[PDB]
Amino acid sequence: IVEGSDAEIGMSPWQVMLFRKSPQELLCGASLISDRWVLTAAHCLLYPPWDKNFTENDLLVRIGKHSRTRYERNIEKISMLEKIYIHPRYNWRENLDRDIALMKLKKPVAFSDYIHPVCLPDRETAASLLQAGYKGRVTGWGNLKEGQPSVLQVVNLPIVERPVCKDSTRIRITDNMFCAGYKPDEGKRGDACEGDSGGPFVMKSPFNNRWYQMGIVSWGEGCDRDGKYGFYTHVFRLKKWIQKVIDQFGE
Amino acid sequence: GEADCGLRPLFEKKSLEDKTERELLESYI
Amino acid sequence: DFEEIPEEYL
Ligand SMILES: Clc1ccc(-c2cc(C3CCNCC3)[nH]n2)cc1
Repeated sequence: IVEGSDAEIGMSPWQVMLFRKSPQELLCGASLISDRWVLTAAHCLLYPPWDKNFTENDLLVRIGKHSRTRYERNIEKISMLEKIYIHPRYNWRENLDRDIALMKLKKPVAFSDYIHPVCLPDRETAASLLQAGYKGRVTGWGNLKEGQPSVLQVVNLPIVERPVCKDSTRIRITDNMFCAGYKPDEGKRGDACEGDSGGPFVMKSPFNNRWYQMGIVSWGEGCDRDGKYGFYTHVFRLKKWIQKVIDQFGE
Repeated sequence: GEADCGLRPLFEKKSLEDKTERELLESYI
Repeated sequence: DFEEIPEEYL
């Protein structure tokens, strides 16, 4: 996260670290959506252009964390993956369209002060809150500059008008993406960066005072560049896929 | 969705506000 | 770079 701040303790209890077993490194963010399901970006698991194609056994998820590198004894829980599901129409060949994936945990994680699921939006919540100007929140342990944080970082960023998103890049933008970030004339700054991808863009509904995951940190061109914006997977648009997977392969 | 989703034990459950959530509320015009 | 995690997890 560029130009963010240290998270408060328990501020993002759905935040998950995707962690490579060997060598031991942070791959991506992710989020806890139930006791056995974790949401992340498909490109965190599968990206053929870079010979990335992880299996379940290559990976761990670390839940309840604050410190990036410390093993947080008695706080964090580490879970093994039962099964990975990648969206069938995830477009790694072109523009990361449908950059979403689910991970089913071998066993349910226990909720606690530090571990708790975020909500997925319903159609009305999306309609109501996914508006230009409305701010969401992005969290992660990625780089501080286009170095690395001691603890989980947080930044609030406004959703951006679709024509402006489109006009900022040569990449083809789809209805399964939205962009967020400050304009050069707005003065304030902030973005995700390397290692933040797969984590959540969340909003707090003013109607029922619950946090909803509206986006997944998907891609950008640089970090916190003037006239550029971070692009996020539109979670509500893919929710039928999410629900299908969980209905069929969940217990 | 799970019944208790999106309500943080250290914030919503205890009626404590985090340091920047108000910035989000203020944007929801 | 990262602190050693318990080997049960690996
Ligand atoms: Cl939303 C968002 C914003 C930025 C990134 C983002 C940008 C980078 C690097 C890649 C190497 N060149 C420098 C930038 N990594 N992740 C991901 C997602």
